[PDB]
Amino acid sequence: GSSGSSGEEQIVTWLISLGVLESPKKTICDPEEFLKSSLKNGVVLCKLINRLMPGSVEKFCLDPQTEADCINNINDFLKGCATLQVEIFDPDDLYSGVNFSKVLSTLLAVNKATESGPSSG
Repeated sequence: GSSGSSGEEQIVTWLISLGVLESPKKTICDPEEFLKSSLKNGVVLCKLINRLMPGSVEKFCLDPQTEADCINNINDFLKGCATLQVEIFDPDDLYSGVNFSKVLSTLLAVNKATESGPSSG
């Protein structure tokens, strides 16, 4: 079992390692839901890119109490993703939860682009 790095886990640990997501000591068996729900709000994504690149999000919602706030976050993040030129997704696929296969990927790429390759010089 557990043969092949799907991605969910990679993202769960990736975000945290950076310092945008919480680091729950407990293990998450079903990261698929924990993720979708985590990114749902959108504030988690806005902070992510912000760390990846200096000045990615002008201003996002830290504690969105209403929908209009949650959606605003997601969208923002996208504004920064356009810089990496990686697959994007709709604010409904994540907020509502219709298609996650795209949300997970969109992030997977960004993570690969960020990874520091050439160091010398």
